[PDB]
Amino acid sequence: MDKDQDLNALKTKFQELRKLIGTMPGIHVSPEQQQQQLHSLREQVRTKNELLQKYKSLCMFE
Amino acid sequence: NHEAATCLEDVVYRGDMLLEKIQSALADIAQSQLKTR
Repeated sequence: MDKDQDLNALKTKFQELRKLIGTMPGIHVSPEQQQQQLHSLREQVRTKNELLQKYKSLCMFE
Repeated sequence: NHEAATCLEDVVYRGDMLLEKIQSALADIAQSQLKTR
């Protein structure tokens, strides 16, 4: 534009929208703890799957 | 009647062993779910 109207207003509006979208997400803290919790949840799900599988193996009742 | 009582006692021992094993399995499952949570 200046190499030789309300662009700043639109830029500020877009920045406010981006900030609102970022705050709407929810993840405030860094994604390190999020990934740690995701790995813990994956380990818990694996443990639950292994338990459910072992439960259907030992079938010695009458 | 003594033979019937002996058979009932054998069945009761079998059922008590089965119930003990089921309780052990339930406690194990509970402890696993607790430690994994």
